[PDB]
Amino acid sequence: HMQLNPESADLRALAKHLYDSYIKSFPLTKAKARAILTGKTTDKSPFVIYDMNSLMMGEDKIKFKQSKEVAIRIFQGAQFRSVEAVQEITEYAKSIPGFVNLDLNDQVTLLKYGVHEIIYTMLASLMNKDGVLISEGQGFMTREFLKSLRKPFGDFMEPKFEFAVKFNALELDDSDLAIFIAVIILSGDRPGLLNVKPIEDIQDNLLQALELQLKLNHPESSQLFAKLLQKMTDLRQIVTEHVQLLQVIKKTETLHPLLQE
Amino acid sequence: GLEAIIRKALM
Ligand SMILES: COc1ccccc1CNC(=O)c1cc(C(=O)Nc2ccc(OC(F)F)c(F)c2)c(Cl)cc1F
Repeated sequence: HMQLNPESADLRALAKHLYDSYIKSFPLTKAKARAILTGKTTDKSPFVIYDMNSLMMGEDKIKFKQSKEVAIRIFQGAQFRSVEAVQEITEYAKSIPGFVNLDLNDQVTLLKYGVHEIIYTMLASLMNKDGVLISEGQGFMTREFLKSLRKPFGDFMEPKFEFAVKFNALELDDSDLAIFIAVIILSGDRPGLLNVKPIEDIQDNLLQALELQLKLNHPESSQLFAKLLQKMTDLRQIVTEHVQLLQVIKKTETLHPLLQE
Repeated sequence: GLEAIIRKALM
């Protein structure tokens, strides 16, 4: 027996507070990515990079914010956008009720071990079966073109696509994702945390909020909550293979302006 | 490195 009582209304307020904060922190929402990807927007159409000639034109006509290998220039671009995503996700984290009242070293640990899992979550919002929106929607790079880059770069995006295909089938919206990303950030099992109970307490409240959100928003998926928790298990391991691959590249191949200052 | 950006962004 679900009920509209003060407890539920507080979970809906928490859900709305997180959604609003999500909208401020991440200008390219899933609703907007979906409008661009499905050509259901009046907005300027993205430039498609589907081969080497289309990439060369792309560097010219997609403006972002040298190295003679195409594959390295692409990977570096991904690494710079990842840095930017860490800033926006930290900004988002600050808006989660209880997060800035935690020991700063724990705040750093939560974000240190979480941002990769959130990047792969939010990347899914920008992907379909054909590829991924780049430069906040000015560009679209195809899955197969990324795959065609010489080793070890050809496989850097594949596991994100594998994850995204199955994650996007759950049809989550920005309201669902905002709560989901907050559950990830407040994970009490990160290594090196001083004070666990206060983190689990916020996560408990976030879990209740997420559960209510998915029940209200997804009438034809009675165990979507259990499905989303299963995806946090996936994500941890995807991040394991990502981290392990970034080792190889850094020590087998020859730095963002914020990382200099 | 990651910590650098997180620490600055949190302030
Ligand atoms: C200038 O070099 C190039 C030339 C031609 C094409 C391209 C580049 C330079 N490469 C890229 O821009 C490039 C960037 C990305 C990327 O990771 N984007 C991205 C979006 C949103 C994020 O936030 C998160 F919260 F969702 C996020 F963390 C990351 C990807 Cl997959 C592939 C790319 F080829």
